[PDB]
Amino acid sequence: STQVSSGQTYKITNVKAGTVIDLSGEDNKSIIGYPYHSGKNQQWTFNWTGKAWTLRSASSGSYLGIEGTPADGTRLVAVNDPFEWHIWRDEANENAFRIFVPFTNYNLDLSGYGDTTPGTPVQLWWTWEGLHQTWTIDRP
Ligand SMILES: OC[C@H]1O[C@@H](O)[C@H](O)[C@@H](O)[C@H]1O
Repeated sequence: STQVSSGQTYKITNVKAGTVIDLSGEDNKSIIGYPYHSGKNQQWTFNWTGKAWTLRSASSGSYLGIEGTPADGTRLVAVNDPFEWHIWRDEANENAFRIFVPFTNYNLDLSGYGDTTPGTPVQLWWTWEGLHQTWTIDRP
């Protein structure tokens, strides 16, 4: 297994689609599912703040975050300030994780029920059993 460790850098792979969380090279802002090609924009440095994880783009130094109120369909975006996440192991595949906005029922969701199309947005969605809401955190 791969330990998630503060100060280490990982790729984050959708269990259903097999694409990774990718900071779009089109705008350096939008967070999308894209096939892994060892891009620095596909690599995220994890830091434990004492209470939560922050995920920093290896390419841009922006953090993985959101803007405005968590809801179904809230887009993930690059943000300037560290944004705190909580991770919980999944029930269907216990080597995988669900990644939540703290104190909410909203977790990362690869949109369109895990569409494999490159560029598919990564968003928040209310937690439910679909495997497109589950992610492995892997060595780059
Ligand atoms: O169109 C989006 C794509 O842009 C490319 O430049 C980048 O290498 C990919 O990882 C992906 O972000």
